[PDB]
Amino acid sequence: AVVNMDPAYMAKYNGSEQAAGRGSGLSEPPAYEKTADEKPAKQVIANPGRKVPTPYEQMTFAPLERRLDIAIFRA
Amino acid sequence: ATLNQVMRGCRKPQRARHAVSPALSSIKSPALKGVCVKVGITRPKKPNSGERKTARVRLSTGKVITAYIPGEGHNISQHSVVLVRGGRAQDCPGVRYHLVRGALDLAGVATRMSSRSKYGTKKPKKAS
Amino acid sequence: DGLDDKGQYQELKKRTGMSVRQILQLKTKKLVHRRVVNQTRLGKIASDSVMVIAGNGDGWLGLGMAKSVEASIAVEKATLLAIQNMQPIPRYENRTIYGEVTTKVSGTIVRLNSRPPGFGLRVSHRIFEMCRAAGIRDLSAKFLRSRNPMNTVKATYQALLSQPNPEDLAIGRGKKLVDVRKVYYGGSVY
Amino acid sequence: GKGRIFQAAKVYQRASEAAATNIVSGLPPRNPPLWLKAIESIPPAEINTR
Amino acid sequence: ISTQAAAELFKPVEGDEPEDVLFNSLYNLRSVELNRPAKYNALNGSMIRKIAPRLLEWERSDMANVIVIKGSGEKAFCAGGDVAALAKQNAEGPEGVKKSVDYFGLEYKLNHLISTYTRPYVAFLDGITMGGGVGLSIHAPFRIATERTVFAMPETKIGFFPDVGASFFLPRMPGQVGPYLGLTSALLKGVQVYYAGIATHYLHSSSLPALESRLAELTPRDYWTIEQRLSVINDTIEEFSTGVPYDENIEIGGKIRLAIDRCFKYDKIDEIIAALKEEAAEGAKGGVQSWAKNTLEELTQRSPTSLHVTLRQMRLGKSWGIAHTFKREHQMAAKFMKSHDFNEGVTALLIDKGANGPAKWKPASLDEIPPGANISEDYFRNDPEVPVLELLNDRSYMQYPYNKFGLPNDYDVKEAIEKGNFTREKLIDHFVETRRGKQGVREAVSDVLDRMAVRSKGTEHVQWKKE
Amino acid sequence: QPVLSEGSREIIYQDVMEKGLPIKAVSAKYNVDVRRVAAVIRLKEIEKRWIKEYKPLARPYARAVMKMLPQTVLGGPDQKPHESINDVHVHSYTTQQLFVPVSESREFTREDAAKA
Amino acid sequence: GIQQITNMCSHLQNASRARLGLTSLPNTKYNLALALALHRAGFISSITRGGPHPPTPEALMTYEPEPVTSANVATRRLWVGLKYWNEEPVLKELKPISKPSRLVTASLEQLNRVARGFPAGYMKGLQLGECLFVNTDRGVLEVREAVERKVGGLVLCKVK
Amino acid sequence: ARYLANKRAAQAPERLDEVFTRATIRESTAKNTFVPLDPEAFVKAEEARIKHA
RNA sequence: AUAGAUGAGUUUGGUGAUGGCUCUGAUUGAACACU
RNA sequence: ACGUCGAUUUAUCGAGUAAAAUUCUGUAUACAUAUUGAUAAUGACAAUAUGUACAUUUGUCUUGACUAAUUACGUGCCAGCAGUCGCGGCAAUACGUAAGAGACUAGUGUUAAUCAUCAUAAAUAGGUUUAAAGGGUACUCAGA
Ligand SMILES: [K+]
Ligand SMILES: [Mg+2]
Ligand SMILES: [Mg+2]
Ligand SMILES: [Mg+2]
Ligand SMILES: [Mg+2]
Ligand SMILES: [Mg+2]
Ligand SMILES: [Mg+2]
Ligand SMILES: [Mg+2]
Ligand SMILES: [Mg+2]
Ligand SMILES: [Mg+2]
Ligand SMILES: [Mg+2]
Ligand SMILES: [Mg+2]
Ligand SMILES: [Mg+2]
Ligand SMILES: [Mg+2]
Ligand SMILES: [Mg+2]
Repeated sequence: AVVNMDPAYMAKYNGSEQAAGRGSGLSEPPAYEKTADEKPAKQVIANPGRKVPTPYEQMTFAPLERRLDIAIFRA
Repeated sequence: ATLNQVMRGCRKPQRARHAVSPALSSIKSPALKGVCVKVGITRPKKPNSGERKTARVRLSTGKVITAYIPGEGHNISQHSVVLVRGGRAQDCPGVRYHLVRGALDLAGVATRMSSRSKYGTKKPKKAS
Repeated sequence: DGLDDKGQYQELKKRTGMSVRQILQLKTKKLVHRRVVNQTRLGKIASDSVMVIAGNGDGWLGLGMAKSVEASIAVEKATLLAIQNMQPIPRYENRTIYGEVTTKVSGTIVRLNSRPPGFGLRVSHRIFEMCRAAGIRDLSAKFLRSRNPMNTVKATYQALLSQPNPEDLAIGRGKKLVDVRKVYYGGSVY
Repeated sequence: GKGRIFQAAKVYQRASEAAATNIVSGLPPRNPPLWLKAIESIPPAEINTR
Repeated sequence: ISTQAAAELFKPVEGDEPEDVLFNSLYNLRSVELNRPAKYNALNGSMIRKIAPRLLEWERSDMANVIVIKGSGEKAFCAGGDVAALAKQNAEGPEGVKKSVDYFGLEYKLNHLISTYTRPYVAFLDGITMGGGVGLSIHAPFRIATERTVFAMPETKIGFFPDVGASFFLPRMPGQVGPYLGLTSALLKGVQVYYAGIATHYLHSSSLPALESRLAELTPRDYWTIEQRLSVINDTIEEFSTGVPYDENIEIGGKIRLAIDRCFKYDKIDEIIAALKEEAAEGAKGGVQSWAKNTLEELTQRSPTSLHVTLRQMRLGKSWGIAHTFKREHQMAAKFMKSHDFNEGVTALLIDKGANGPAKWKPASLDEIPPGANISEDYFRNDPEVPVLELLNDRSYMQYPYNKFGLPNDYDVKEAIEKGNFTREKLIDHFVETRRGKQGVREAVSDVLDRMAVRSKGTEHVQWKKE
Repeated sequence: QPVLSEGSREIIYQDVMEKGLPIKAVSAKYNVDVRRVAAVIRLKEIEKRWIKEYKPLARPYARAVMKMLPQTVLGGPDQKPHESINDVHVHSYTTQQLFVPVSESREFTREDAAKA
Repeated sequence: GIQQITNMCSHLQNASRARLGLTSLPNTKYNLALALALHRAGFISSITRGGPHPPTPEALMTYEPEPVTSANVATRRLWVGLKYWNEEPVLKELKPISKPSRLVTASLEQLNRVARGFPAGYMKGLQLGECLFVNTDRGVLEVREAVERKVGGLVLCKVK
Repeated sequence: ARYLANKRAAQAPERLDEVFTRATIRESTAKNTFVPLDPEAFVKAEEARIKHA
């Protein structure tokens, strides 16, 4: 698997903010409070789309995609 | 046990377990040839009931074992050269061996249609 | 909408307070099924003890146990008893547990270990169901002493609730506990 | 072990987690108990420490 | 100032003791203990250089939620700085005078950091608090007084002037109590510090250990504003209150408090003493004949130069910022090292321990200073030789951001009267409720309503006397 | 996922060959991976050989198939980037759950995490 | 010897298991070494040596112990301040490794593996919250301190 | 090179952020491990000889 | 070499333990039976 | 072949896109040619490359649970099955037939053996009140 990383974030931040607090990051209010307040809290500093999971389980038969006869079919 | 007790040799191998077919397990052979000494019948123990066809065989090594005759109906008698393989009749004491039915003198069940490989039955060759 | 024509979910519809259609979206699975027997003055009385796990697949798992002379009623009891006992289970990156946990339930010790992503649920047949229902995807397990089906599930459920909270360990020691994988990639790589 | 597991000191920690997310994935968490915010800033005292 | 710029700016200069200050870190608590009981925990360059790097470091961590500063012994919290040492350096040529200016530079850099700190700061005033000790507390939002507290600024008696920013805290005190405490260098003990307004809370010294263990249990959320954090600590301090004494009455209150406002409202010491002479004169209606007489005996025993300079900044300090104060005080205290009164008063009272008679100021008395004289004009002109004080940060403010945790003063009572229709007795109750029955609110509010409250329309309403 | 349009393949080829721009610049300009930019040129060079050798191309099969797949025309109308060009390979060492105990006020950077 | 560290590991557990505020340990050069490591790691509150009775808790840090001569060395003792947070002790487990019957020595190449949750030798990987103390030339450090200083030594105990 | 690096890390200064964030341990307890002989041993022995008599 | 650690059937009126046996995985310089 | 076969609800459920048929390829192999194994020269024998040509078998185990996969009839603790628990005493999903189903395949099963399972001789890493297992006792040389 791979991980997308944009250069804009790296240039500004060096990952220190990710360790703020007790090592995991600055905590945010619960969801049932953000809907109550009128103004939305400031967005967290991190890479774009850095909370969606990756489908590792669906790469079981990836080795078969390396065969020459399969690659001709996928093309 | 303390490290000292282990230094003096406290860890010994576990007591051996008896094999299902000692005559074959002892010499690492899959099967042996023997001369049928007696073809009789053995009765199962408490739960089971019936007449199990067995055969007293004298192996080539010299051991005299009791083998079980699988299938329905056999054609062996006194002085029959039969092939012995491992196995055991779970309800017959002393019957710790089986006899191959496609063996030298023991014939296979001719009226067998399922699991012919287990009873040494050639295919009927109906169309052929 | 006719989903519950028997009325078994009505009593549960008040405790947890959610539609019956939402109760059918929960992952349920019968784990244990014992045939117990009580000797009475009127002869043996055989019952069916069952343990069912309920989870939505996003960090909630409930364990329920019940018994009855009928196998059908015993499963519906535990199912309702497991959906109302749901509790949030902390999961690291929504894929594994925090660190390692070792629990003991009357001679049945269970040792769960956190594993890197892409490792899979290389666990036994009962833990696979609990992890697959709670939302975990990478884990390792090992039964040290005994393999009793029931205590095996009780110990594993108590282990998913006895995980070391990395923040409580930090405030107690006065020292940060940095998530190296978070700083390295700039966020929680799920 | 004639005693019982009393978790009276963690009613907030437990209630705060059960109210953070919703059991029905895909919906916002419902409002928490009316007492969750009252004792938000009044933690319990340390007990059982000789 | 990062962790590296601080360590290089506060190097452990040769001579600094290893255990001058004793730091500690609990769950959420960070303590600071001035460990020098032999000298009443007197501040010095060695101690200041150990506290500034820590405070800067704890400011970058979100796990440290409450800071506490306290003393070591059971007698003093911080009994002034090493003023006796600066006198010797001042007598070693210009090279030695700059060392004194450097010391005041470090001290002002620390007090400013404490005034603009981004975390709750508490001060256990369990002992005598003078000089440098008054700098570590007055700017903090919480100042816990006890039975052992002895507040004072014995700075005009040694020829010196007020201190690290009392010139910013005193002007905006209720009425003219600020200049009074400075010029006369009064001595407030125990609960009188709580009533005067210097201290925000008053607990018994035996309940301070239990208070710390509680401040550590508090674990605020990262998304809480500083206002929420200070409110949670304010309600936690009020839980350990055993109640103010039942017999001790407000010292500066009623008659004495009115006299302070009638004799310290002028801009010239000649008029102030002239007004006091009227009070001391038998037959006056003020009723402070004994007090006025005692105050005069103390005003004619201090350096007349400091009085002029002191009163001068009390009128100017009402418009300066917290940061502008330190910068001006540095350029101001830099010229006091060159003066004759300071080097004389310190030597004649601390090094000589009163030997060779009392101090002998360059001007014998205020009478010598002619009316046209304006000696309080050179100490307010920064020279180019002394570089401008470089503070650790740019934070500043004209009024304290969070300084309303103490007892209600005239400003609060006024705001209530001007925004309501409360009566004499119904107004006192309004404060006992909002303050959650804080000890001493009924006695403090009643006093304010006994000096600046007139029963114009009867029991229906109450108005102020100024009109 | 969209595939490089026929006319788009030429834009990448002409930029690297005619204008002689570095592959990295072309990869970052159109948000195309350097591994794909190099393949587009290799495959395009084989076309020049076929056209030079007077070989018949599979034009009937190319036009019909390209109508079944999503395309991304580069140049002016660049709605979205073709793909992610900064994807990093997940090293086995960086997959471990590590909680290093450090000072409460430490500036843990990516460099420090790599050493952990 | 190592027998003292083993007794110290068991006692600190029994004291935390009993939820005691203070704990006493025999005043030895070896015990003070590990105690400073636990304090530097954040498990115990403070360390001050005193007589058979604990110092005044109000002035624990300010406590000024008397000199340790042959006239009182037989009565001295190390008083440790235990920690409890969130209804749970901070020093729950202190499982030892190097016992009197066998001293386990680890290399830098092995500690680097144990520091990331991978077994090496007679040790096991460290998980979240766990901690391993090693006695080396530079004092009784932590496996992550010894890995930074690039040294091995004698493994003392594992703390959870 | 591997010897200098291995020797440079074993004699490196403690991290500043880890020096400013550590509780103070009095030197009287963390460094006074030497146990000298009682200076008054000769006096106590003489006095103890009288009392025992 | 950093992905590598997994269980199942079976004693009891029944539950929980203890302790074997057997199956599940890989293999052979293998033999036999049916092909 | 708008046929056939097995079930049955004559239209349901299947054999079944299966077959036949049509359109292509020329795989193992056959043959030819060339190079090469080798060079100073020597080729027993064959490999490699290219050209042309051909569409060539099914077999076997299992089907109560462990263990993926069902009914019918016959048999009646008989005959037999079984790696373990077990099945069979006249309406047997476990035996023997028939059909269907599950799976491996020029292999498929069985027997024998080895490792792992087994922390089941535990150095890593066990245990001994009531379950295998504390010596009748502790002074003591060696030894830890
Ligand atoms: K004090
Ligand atoms: Mg049997
Ligand atoms: Mg069949
Ligand atoms: Mg069969
Ligand atoms: Mg019984
Ligand atoms: Mg067992
Ligand atoms: Mg060919
Ligand atoms: Mg030759
Ligand atoms: Mg099945
Ligand atoms: Mg049985
Ligand atoms: Mg059958
Ligand atoms: Mg083959
Ligand atoms: Mg005995
Ligand atoms: Mg004997
Ligand atoms: Mg005996």
